[PDB]
Amino acid sequence: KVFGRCELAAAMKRHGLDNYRGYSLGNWVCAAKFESNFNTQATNRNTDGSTDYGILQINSRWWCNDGRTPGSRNLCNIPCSALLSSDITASVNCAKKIVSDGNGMNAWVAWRNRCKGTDVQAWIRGCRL
Amino acid sequence: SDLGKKLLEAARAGQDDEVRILMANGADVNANDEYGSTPLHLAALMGHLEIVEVLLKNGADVNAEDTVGDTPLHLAALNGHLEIVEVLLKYGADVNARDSWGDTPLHLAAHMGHLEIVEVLLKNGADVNAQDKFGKTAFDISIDNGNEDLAEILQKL
Repeated sequence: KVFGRCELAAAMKRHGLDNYRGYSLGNWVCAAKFESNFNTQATNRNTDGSTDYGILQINSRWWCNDGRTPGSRNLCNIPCSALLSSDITASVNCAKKIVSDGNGMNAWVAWRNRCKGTDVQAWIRGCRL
Repeated sequence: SDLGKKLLEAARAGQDDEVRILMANGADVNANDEYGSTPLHLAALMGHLEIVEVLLKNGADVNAEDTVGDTPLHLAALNGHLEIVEVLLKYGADVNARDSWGDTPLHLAAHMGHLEIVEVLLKNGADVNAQDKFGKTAFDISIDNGNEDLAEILQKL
């Protein structure tokens, strides 16, 4: 599923990301745009044999199990397929495990380089939330 | 190297006077960070109009692409910085540049509902029918987000 911005903002709000570890909602919407272009089915193969899955491009070495990645840790204790659902619940729950404190969104290099410090309020404006 | 790193940091941070001294002292106006950002990308991203102009007057590369193909115009359009959008276009920015995701600046402005920027891009030759990676035009994006005002602009084009 390809979300629109306001549709994704509403879903991320529904799943409790607003102010999660102190990060206002627009941070997560911004991160999703840069990571996946709002596409829940986004996948990216990495040279290290892992793959990034879903709307937040969560990695199969550290976070989810895809059964083909050497050195799997599976810290979210989830099959990576759950991260390709049209329902963002599993991606949100894994993102919540990745972000364990107020610097955890550094888990996304694109968020650090393109969202942090910007007007994240704009990402949730106009959405009738 | 040293000064280029400091220039990138000063441009991102909006440190106009530090940008000025670093340029006077020989910093590379097109220094890259690990993400492939130049100082112009970072000043455009963060809305620092005066730094954008200083960089451009020192020969900044107006169409530099970062590691994901975004140009300074992409970042300024997404972040609602109208005056920066105008100066970048004045200095030769490609109004129809496609990043690696397949977005043009018009797509990015439409996602965010930046009405005035949409109008500037169109006036400067943006392709109103350009489709993103998923076949969406700016109009489709505006309908997606229930943005009546933006839809009204693009519907008649």
